[PDB]
This record gives sequence, structure tokens and C-alpha cells, in this order.
Amino acid sequence: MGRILFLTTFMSKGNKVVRYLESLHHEVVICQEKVHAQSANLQEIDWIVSYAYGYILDKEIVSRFRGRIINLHPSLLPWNKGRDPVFWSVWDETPKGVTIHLIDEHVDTGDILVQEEIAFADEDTLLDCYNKANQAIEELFIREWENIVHGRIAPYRQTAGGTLHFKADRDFYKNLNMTTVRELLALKRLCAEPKRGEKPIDKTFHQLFEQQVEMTPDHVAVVDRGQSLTYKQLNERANQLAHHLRGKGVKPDDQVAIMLDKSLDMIVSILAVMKAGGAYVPIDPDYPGERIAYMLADSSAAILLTNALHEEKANGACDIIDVHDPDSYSENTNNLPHVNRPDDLVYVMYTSLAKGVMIEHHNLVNFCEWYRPYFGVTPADKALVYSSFSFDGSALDIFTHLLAGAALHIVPSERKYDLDALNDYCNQEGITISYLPTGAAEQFMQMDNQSFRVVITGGDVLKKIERNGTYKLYNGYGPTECTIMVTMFEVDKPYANIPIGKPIDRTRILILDEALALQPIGVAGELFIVGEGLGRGYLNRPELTAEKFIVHPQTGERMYRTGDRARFLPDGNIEFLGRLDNLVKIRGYRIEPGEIEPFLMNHPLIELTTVLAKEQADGRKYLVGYYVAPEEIPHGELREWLGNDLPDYMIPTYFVHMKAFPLTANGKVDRRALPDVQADAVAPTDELEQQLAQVWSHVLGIPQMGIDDHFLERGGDSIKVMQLIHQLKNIGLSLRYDQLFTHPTIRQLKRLLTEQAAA
Repeated sequence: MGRILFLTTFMSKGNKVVRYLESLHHEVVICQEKVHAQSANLQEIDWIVSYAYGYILDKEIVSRFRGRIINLHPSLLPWNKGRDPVFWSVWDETPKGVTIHLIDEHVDTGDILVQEEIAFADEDTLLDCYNKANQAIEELFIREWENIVHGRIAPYRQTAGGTLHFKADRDFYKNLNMTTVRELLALKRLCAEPKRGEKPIDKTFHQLFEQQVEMTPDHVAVVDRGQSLTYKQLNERANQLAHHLRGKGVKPDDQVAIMLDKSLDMIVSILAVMKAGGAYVPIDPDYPGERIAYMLADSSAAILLTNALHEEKANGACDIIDVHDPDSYSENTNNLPHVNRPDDLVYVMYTSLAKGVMIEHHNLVNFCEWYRPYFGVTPADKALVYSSFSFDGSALDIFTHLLAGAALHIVPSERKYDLDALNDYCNQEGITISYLPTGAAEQFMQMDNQSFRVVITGGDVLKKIERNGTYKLYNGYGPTECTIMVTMFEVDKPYANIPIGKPIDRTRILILDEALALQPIGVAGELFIVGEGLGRGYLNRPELTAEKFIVHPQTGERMYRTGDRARFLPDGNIEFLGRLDNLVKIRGYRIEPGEIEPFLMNHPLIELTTVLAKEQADGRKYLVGYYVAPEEIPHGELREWLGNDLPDYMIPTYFVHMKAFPLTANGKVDRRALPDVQADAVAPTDELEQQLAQVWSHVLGIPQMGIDDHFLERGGDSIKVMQLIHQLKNIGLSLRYDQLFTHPTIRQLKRLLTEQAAA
């Protein structure tokens, strides 16, 4: 009848389309590369049919063949023009369908021959969508082809609007497409960009404070022992001092060092530094003289607010303002003229090699403003200033409760470590809410308390949730870099791994793979913080800042690299599991012991596990799983147990039973005191996985296939997982595409295949 050029780079040469056309006695030339006018394929060609063709036709060709170039595009064509139409159809939540259409000079903007709505299920995977759509448009082709050849169809222009995507746009999401529609959209709801309508934070802290002074001026602000300052009193005093400070040349972004013990003077000083226009640098006087000299040196601070007591610890490093000298205090009690922007520094705190972290006003403001309503903080509340001067926990303590008009209580040294006496003080003063570091918290749970409405903990891994009090318990999480905590969770029931929860106002958290691409929900990956909490970075360490605070390759958003491992739960709450990915690997494999410990722990008989890597004295390391238990558990059983969730190379080669773990006084178990193991010290075991080793080797092109070896750390991909299953189905037993992403190693796949057809 007539000669047909079939243009495709993705679809096979055995398509239903091609075969139907041949069934009609058409000679079908198949071309998967870009052609020019001179090309031999273009000789004697009546109709050109393009299906998932990766190239653009030269305008010459499109004009000479005008009216006769048909394209099959799996989407409501106005929608999802360009690359990956089905994927973007699911992600952007556009209308669904398939369109057969004329080709014009632009990308899928030609007039529509025949169009048909399609529907996807919540439980279908993205691959399912892809295939169903291809199927539907092929069937559509077959139905309407005759009415296309006889030109008896009216092509109508496309509806205005629609969307266009390019080749690179799907990069960020390259891992998602074995994911389900439901799961994908959930990942969208969690991780996608913030909704329109928002505006930058326009306030500085001392603004919100002074406002809160005017609203509640007579109410107590901060209490130390018996003595108190009302919000008006505190504000006035801090204003006097601040007038003196700004009078000494303190400007926006200027560092001002404060070295004092927990007191009213400390609050006075912090607020004074703020009001005078600077950022404050907290120095604990109980630090070694060395770290003190260093904090003073690294800091550009020219002024030091301090006691006559701790004066000399400075060694004359800077100008000293004594908080006990009346001359340090101006007569003026009025608010100073505002010189500040929310992007000015509010404080610099050091972490420990010790880095000075620069936090801005809008960071703090975001945190306070999320804190007050979330915990329902009213002036009825009373809070503890517990955490050290130089930790961000102090920032939470002071600032979150000042702006809600609450009452700060200073903790004295004696009460601080005696949690029994501090409990007593809390019950006598009726302290409603506070933040205790993990382990301090756990201890307070022992003390019978009826003073707290809410306690908040984080900074170390919470494990004990049992408590004598009637109060709600919260586990939060967040680096000093992103201004205190970027997540919070309400602990309702016990957990083996207590989740860290959901993000706060104006902060998103992204679970990423090593390549900085999104992970599907439930799949572990590094935790990246995006949003309002991200600070300015480390002081005088611009390269280190450049390493930690990154500009996303695909996205271009400023994000923080925590170095923490974490994953999303189905209910959205974030779960913490380890750090970097280091300490040591094993046998050529990147391994985290932390990743293994929980899978070990849910074994009904063991209550505590830690796993370590030890040296064979050959220079490299092997894996030892340490477990506390009633009695020794047989190695085979543990190997199988871990084997159900983990890849074999993660399964430790050793498993020590102990009746009890040795403990350091501070922290839980000591590693140095822990026993050590030793050994002088793989191909497919059975012939089933040895026969699928062949199909792996043939899909991806590897010489040798191991039992532990992954499918995806070799560069397996959507196409190759498919090629795997498609090829295996007709030379062997079929598999499901989910099974391969859940059980991606060789022997895991084997465990399936063996327990699959046999049951």
C-alpha cells in the first residue's frame, strides 16, 4: 500500500503499532536516530509515525511531509508536553490521557487527531502508569488509524495552557519511579516546594520583645532565687546598658562577648547586646582558659560584658564592661532606635576543632513564633533556664518563653545536677514547661513530678519514655547550624526507634541519596535541612561553609548537609538512624553499624545491641554484633533474623552474647571497655542464584556476579530492572518489580524466588 517510517528511540521494534501497520501490508522502516533530508530512510515515504522519538525533525522535513507526520504522545497533550509525560502527569496532578497528533515546528504543539482520557490507580506504580498509557495509546492508534489515513478526522487546536517538561527535569526524581502513585504524591506533599503567598520575616527579636513588654509590662519576666524582674524592669535596665553599648560603637552584625554565670545580669546583658544592635557571644566561665582565649580570638568581639569575678579569665583580650558598675548603665530607659534587619546576626555559638556558628534574627524569630503556638505558651507558664549559656538550648529556654510572656526561672548550680532537688523546686514554683537535654530528661522521668505540663528533649538519642508525671513528652531534633531544632515529635507510645517527627514553620527536610536525589518514603538517606532556620554559616570558615551549606544541583535551593542518616515514616514522621556513613566499611561495602543495631534489637529475646567493626591485624575490618540476652542465641538464627531485612554483606560475621554491657558513668555503653574479637579470615552459593547471576550479568554487562552484590550500586536503573524482569520471565520464573527494589541483592532475590513458587 504505502511505505511508513516509524520513529522511536524508546519503544521496541515489535510494537503492536508496527505489527498492525505491517498487517495492513505497509512496509515499515524503523529508525531510532536523527535523520536529515538526504537520509535513505526518507525515500518514498508516505506517512511518518513517531512514537517516543528522542529527536526533533529538521523543519525542512516537517514542511515537506506536512499533513503526514503523526505522533503518539502518552498524555492529555496540552498537558505534559515533552519528556516523561506520564511521570509529570502523576506528580503535577494534571489531567490524564493519551494523544495522537500532528507534528509542527514546536514540541508537541501540533493539532490533535484523537485524544483519550486515561485513569491511574492509587496503588499502581509509576512503571504501571507508563505501560498502561503506552498500551492505551497503541490501542487508540489501532482503532483510529483508518480514519487517520483517509484524513476523515478533524484535527482541532489544543486548548490553551498546559505544561512542558524537558529531559533533565526528572533528574532529581530518578529514584522514584518504582514508587506507587499514593506514595509518590505523599512524598510530594512532604518534600515539595512551599506554597505561594508567603513573605519574608520582617521582625527582629527585640522588636517582638519590646512589643511583648508593652502588652505585659507588670508581669514577671525572669526569676533568680528570690529576686525578680518584671518585663518593664528588665526592658528598662537592658535599655540603659544597651544605650551604653551602642554608645561605645556597637553596630549591626558586631560581635559582643558575654562572660557570666546564670543570673539576671545574663538576661539583662543578652537583651542589651541585642538592643544595642549587636550579636552576642556566650562564654561559659567554667571553660578552660584555652578555649576561652580561642573563643575570644576567633570572635571579632571588641567588647566583653563580664563580672569582676571572671574578668581576669579574659587576660585583657578586649574592652571590658563590668555588669556591676553603675557607669555601665545609661540614664535613658527608652527603647533604642531600631537599626536592625532580620538578616542581621543575633548570636554566635561554638560547637565542638571548634566552629563559631552564625545565627540570624529571622532564624530565631521563626523558631520562637513556631514554638509559642505549638506548645500553647501563655503568660501563665513558667520555664527553666537550664541548658548552658553557650548552647542553643539556652536560646530556646530564654527566647521562646520571653515572647509568649512567660516567666523564666534561673537554675542555680546546686539544683542543676541534683534532679531531685530541681524537681522539688519545679513543684514548689509550679514550673509548667522546659527543655532538658536527653538523659537529664530520662532521669527527671524517674523523679515524681506534677509541676510540668510539657517537657522537651533532644540532642541525644531518646530511649526511655516512661515517667512519673502527667505531662506530655516531646522529642525534637536539629543542629546548631539550623538554629536549635528543625523537627519536633509528640511521644505517645513507646518505640524501639523513637521518631524525631515533623518539621517546624518554614522548614522542609529532604531525605537524599549520595547523589542528592529524592528518596521514596521509607527509604533511608542523608537528611538535608531547607528553610528559615538555616543560619549564616561558620565564622571565618567560608570553605567549610561552602561544604556544609550547599546549592542543590537539580534544585538550586540552599540546603544544609547534616551528615545524619534518616528516613520518612508512612505517617510522615521522620526517623533517625545513624550519621555520615563512615567509622568503617566492610569487605568493600559501605556499612553503618547504627543501621544494623535496630534490626538486631527487634529480636524478641534481646534488649540491647551495639555492633562494631574490628581489625584482623591485616589492616581491614569485620563486623561484630554485640547483643545482651538471657542466653546465647545460635549464630544461624541471628543470621537468618537479620537476613530477613538486611543484605548479607551487612549481616555481621560475628555475634557476641553478653549478660550485661559495661557502662561509662556518662553515656550508655563504653566502647573501649567492650571486648574484642578476632579472625585470620563471595560467589553464588546455590545453582538457582547462579543461573540468575547469568541474567544479571547479561542485562547489565558484568563479568562476575556475587551473592551479596547489589543491582543498583552497579548502575542498575529503571530500564535495567525492567530488562531484568522482562528477560527472566521468558527464560525462567517471572518476578514482580517491587520485589527487586525491596530485595535488591542476589540472595535476597533468591530467598524470594525459593519461597515464592514453593508457597
